Amino acid sequence: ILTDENYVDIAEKAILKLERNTRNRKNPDAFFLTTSKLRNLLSLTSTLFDESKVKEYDALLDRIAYLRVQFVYQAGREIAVKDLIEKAQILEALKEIKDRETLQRFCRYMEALVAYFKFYG
Amino acid sequence: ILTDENYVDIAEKAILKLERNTRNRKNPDAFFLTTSKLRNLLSLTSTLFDESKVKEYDALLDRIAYLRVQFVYQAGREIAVKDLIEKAQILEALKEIKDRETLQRFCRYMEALVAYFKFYG
Amino acid sequence: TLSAGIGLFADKTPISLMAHQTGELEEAAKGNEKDSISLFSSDYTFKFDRFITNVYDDKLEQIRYFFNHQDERGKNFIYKLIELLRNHDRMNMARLAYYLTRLEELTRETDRDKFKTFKNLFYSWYTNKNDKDRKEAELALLLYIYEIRK
Amino acid sequence: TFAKIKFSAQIRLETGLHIGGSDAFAAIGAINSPVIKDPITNLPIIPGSSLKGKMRTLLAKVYNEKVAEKPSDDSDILSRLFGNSKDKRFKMGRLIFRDAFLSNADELDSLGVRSYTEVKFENTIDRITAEANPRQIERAIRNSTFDFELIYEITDENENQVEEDFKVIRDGLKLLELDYLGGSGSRGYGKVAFENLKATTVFGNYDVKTLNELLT
Amino acid sequence: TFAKIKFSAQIRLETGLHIGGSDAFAAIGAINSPVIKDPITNLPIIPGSSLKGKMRTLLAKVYNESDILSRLFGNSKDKRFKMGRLIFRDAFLSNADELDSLGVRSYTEVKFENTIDRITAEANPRQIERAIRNSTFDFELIYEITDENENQVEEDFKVIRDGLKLLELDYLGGSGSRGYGKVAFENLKATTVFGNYDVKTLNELLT
Amino acid sequence: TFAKIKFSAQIRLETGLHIGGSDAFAAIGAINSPVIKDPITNLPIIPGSSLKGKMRTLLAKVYNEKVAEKPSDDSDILSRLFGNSKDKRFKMGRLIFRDAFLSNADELDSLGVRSYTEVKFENTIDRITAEANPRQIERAIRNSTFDFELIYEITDENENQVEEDFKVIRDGLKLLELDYLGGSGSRGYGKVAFENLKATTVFGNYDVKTLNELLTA
Amino acid sequence: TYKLYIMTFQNAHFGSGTLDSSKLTFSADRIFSALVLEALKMGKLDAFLAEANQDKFTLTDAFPFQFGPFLPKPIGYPKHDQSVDVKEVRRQAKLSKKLQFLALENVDDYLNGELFENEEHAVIDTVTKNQPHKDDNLYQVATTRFSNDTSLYVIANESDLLNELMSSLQYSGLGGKRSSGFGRFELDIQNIPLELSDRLTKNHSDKVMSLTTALPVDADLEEAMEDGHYLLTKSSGFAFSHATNENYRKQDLYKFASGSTFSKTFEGQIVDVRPLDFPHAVLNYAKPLFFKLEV
Repeated sequence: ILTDENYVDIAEKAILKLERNTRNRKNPDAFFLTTSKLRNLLSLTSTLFDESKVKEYDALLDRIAYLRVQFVYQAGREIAVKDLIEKAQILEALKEIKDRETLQRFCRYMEALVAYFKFYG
Repeated sequence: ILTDENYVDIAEKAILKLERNTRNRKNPDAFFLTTSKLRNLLSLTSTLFDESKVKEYDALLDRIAYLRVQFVYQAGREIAVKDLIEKAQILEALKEIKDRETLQRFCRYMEALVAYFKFYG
Repeated sequence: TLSAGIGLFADKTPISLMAHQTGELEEAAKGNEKDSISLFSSDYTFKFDRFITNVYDDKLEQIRYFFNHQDERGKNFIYKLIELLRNHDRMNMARLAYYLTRLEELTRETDRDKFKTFKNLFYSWYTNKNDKDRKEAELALLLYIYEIRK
Repeated sequence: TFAKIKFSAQIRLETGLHIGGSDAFAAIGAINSPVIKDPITNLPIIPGSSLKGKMRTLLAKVYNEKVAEKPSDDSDILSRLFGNSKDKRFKMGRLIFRDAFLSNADELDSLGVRSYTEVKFENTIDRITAEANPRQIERAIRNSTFDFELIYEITDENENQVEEDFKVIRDGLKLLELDYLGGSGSRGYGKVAFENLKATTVFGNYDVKTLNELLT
Repeated sequence: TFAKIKFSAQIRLETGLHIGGSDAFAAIGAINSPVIKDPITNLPIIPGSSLKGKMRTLLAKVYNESDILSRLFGNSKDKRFKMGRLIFRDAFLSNADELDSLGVRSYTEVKFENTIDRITAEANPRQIERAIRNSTFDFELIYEITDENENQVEEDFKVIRDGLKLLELDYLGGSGSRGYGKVAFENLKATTVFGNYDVKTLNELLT
Repeated sequence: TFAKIKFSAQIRLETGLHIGGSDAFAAIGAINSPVIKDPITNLPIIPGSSLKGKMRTLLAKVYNEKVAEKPSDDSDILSRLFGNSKDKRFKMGRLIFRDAFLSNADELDSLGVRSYTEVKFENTIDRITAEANPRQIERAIRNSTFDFELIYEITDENENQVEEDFKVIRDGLKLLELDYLGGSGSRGYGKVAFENLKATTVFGNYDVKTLNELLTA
Repeated sequence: TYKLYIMTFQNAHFGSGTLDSSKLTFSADRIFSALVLEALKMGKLDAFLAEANQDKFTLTDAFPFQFGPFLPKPIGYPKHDQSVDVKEVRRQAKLSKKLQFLALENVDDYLNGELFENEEHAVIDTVTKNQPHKDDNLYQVATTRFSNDTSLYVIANESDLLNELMSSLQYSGLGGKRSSGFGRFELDIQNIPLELSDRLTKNHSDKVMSLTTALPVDADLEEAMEDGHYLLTKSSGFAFSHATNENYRKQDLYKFASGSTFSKTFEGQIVDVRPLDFPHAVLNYAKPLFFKLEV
């Protein structure tokens, strides 16, 4: 769960709580998770963060159902994204949308994950 | 039957309700159903999920009739796919298309089956 | 201690419009607690004990030390910082942390330490969460764009 | 006498519009250049100000002898149609460009259109080092129609200039169909098309059907 | 007889407004032209003088060469017609609740806008703040019936009717040749409070 | 004087092109690199931004005596045609590359074509372990054609620069025949034949009969 | 003396000499000059002016009504009853120097001595109007913009001819740029609280406070200067008239001010401040309705 006053500090903690490549000491403490696998997840939510402005919530609930498809599917492919949806409680937060203002809160929550990931290494 | 707010949670339950290889304890609780037999089913629907965007529904109703052919035919060959179309109510949902927005809802329903199958083992 | 209020006004504006709003800033700076300067507007009401030693001589010196020893980060980089400094929700802390770290690698690799000793020193007074180190950074960037206006 | 007439034309699009709006610090994966919109309905708007600025600077290349350095240095034909802040006479004169407000909202939605704004993805390649720098700019879709109207007032201060101002206006709408009307238009966008022009007097008494042949 | 009939209407903004006023501080990023507002509620207002001068210059082009504008708007000279019989009030933005039910962020949109030089081809960006489309403001207009009057009362009614059609054909704001106007008067009714004057036949002159 | 002329030319495809589109909600087991499309007809579009982006970068090797490293370091023959942002008199710049739309939607329906966008599976093969990595990219089809509009301004500065600029425009269009309009290009995906190069006037007065001799040379 | 006439403005311009200024309240002289300019155009002024010269009727200037009628600050009545911490008690005499209005719930504590940090009524704006395309066309108009519950309440004689006039001032408006959107109110006649009508005297010889601007009769002005503590405020301006075609000037009546504390309360006038060689009179109402302090 994530409120408006904490969802960035939640996402700041989740990147720190995510593991790093403790071996392979060539620019070490780098993540197993990569930037391009992370931007494939935000490419789902960023096209809903701007159709939340335009459209109703009553038309977006077909793709909001589809975000549980592909956040599961991207987690099944690579084990690094598998850890992201566990640490950042994404599959818990995605089942809790129910209106426009949480859809925009979750889609800003994914942007906070990308921001601190780019920040911390 | 499947609405927009449940068809992923239906497909999440259907993979869990599907049986596993209870014997042969070499990475156990694996499915009798395999990935490659499952991706042969989605290869039918994925080429309609992107011609639903382009074309009318009035031209796709020849291949939507053909999905009842081959979901039956793939079920007749291997008994593992036979259980998939029973647990995941696919033959019930395939007879209920009637427009573009359910065709895309069913074709996203098949992707939810592939997603959780890759997720759960 | 004294108190002041400074107001920018355009050319050719009347002095009665000019002398009145400056009086509005003086009586606003009397009500900070008592000892304050009120730059340009009632919401830049800083203490003098952190306007000279922080804004006018410390932060404005370091901003001017950066933006003259480079040709890359122009006014557009400065202007997008002002929006980030002015709104300041919890989400703009992340968006600022992403915005500086993009440009840390976008620059040419000779002066990458100059930007990194700037951005980690700019992000330092963005997340202080006492408001006394942040509104100064906004007023320091107003006094820099006003000095480089063509 | 005093009269105001009205040019109810219908701005179609081809190679859809991008009239930029809030170019502020947007979200991270979001649109890097959003179009200007309505707060009520969030639909695209061609504002009347982007029509008026494009229509001057195209008619400034045609109806000016001396090359103007500033909009206060037009001819007597533009400064009275498009207003001038340095003439004693030509302040507040002859044209009111109203905004455009997306007439075929139902016609587009009967077709396969999901959103009234397309977002084309787009980049640029550095010439040495061949690095890409992508952008997502928003864009009104191709087959929109926008309600376009003018107000041409006749303030009894010309008494003969009425019939030759529309020769400039119809020429000005011929140039926007050849130029681009707003935004990043030398890379494709814009390309408006004015349809179904009809001059009809709303106040006053001026014969428009003798003039409606100039609009054809 | 003595009466004070008023013209209650609901105004409506088919485009934005921009009625400026005091210009405090530009502040770089901050609005380059803040619209006039109600300094208690911080809602956009339409001041009555901005209505009163706007509908008299429009009627100056219609009824000019005076005498029928003087009695309806006053005159500093001409001892007959000081305080000329129309007493306006400022608009109050009635639907501050109906807009929020339609779904809206703030009542005043910010329009970005620029200015391109003819030779340098370099821009010059404004931020013209507007008050958003289809807001409604409370519009009321006290016309005064007096002992001197009721000879020309009917003929003032054919002016204030025409003095509201022209606002529906002009802009009522600032920067009107660039949009920012197109105002419309709906439910324009002529009630009578504090008087005895039959307002029936006037109400069909309005519709 | 002022005149605007128009290059009504016609792109013909050969081994038709990919021009990317993100389409995040595309599918899972289908197209993960869609072609950009007209959102009302869903037809393949050649936008003008990728037509103009080639003709500065293809003509940077011909009409730059000094290597660029940026736009607005070009050599004033590209700048007056395309435009700069750090020059003064060449910012708006003598070329409005209008987008090109799929013209022969009926000729393709006359032949045996189901969909206007063929989908190709492409399989990055790892050169150790031989293990695959398929992708399904989407491209326009082989004998598609496009209405290619291009508008040229002639202000009160083109004294005799009209002919000098048209030596350049028929140096960038006959060089896109040797290059690939974006996409992948080094794997097919680009070759085009600009049919029916035909100038005409749309505004002003300018004699174009001396122009239709080097366009069709 | 009788019922107080609560009036809710929400936009008003009140004078103070210039156009760039707008005082909060308006005083007795303005509202009375509004009634005579109202009763003239009803053709009803001679019933009012025959009433306007009687001991029966009173009239009082405006005071803020914030869920209770308020009062002026007595002029110097609080006494100097503490040579401790001069650094801040002089600052206390800065905020308690522009206060000028006290609530009736605690006006007795003010005479007894209490700080009473001032509340806010109608933050004064100053909007810069214009006239388009003229020479010298930028005037500036101040504006009292009232704080969502504050009304003004003249306190007068409950007279049916007075209520017929002041139900039409709802639609002509008080104050400044009326016929431009200022001063239009809605009257609401209420009743007086019992401890306020207890002390609305007019002829009680004690330490008595005024509640309106009053120029005394010359037999009383000698002795009222002795123990009084007053302000003077310069009532002047141009005389509004339908019978000149020329804007003349009133003859500059220097009055007292509401809040002037006094002893042996005097009787006032209706001061004909007409200019020289002028057809009608300019009344300029000045007679006191007092307020006892300790009784």
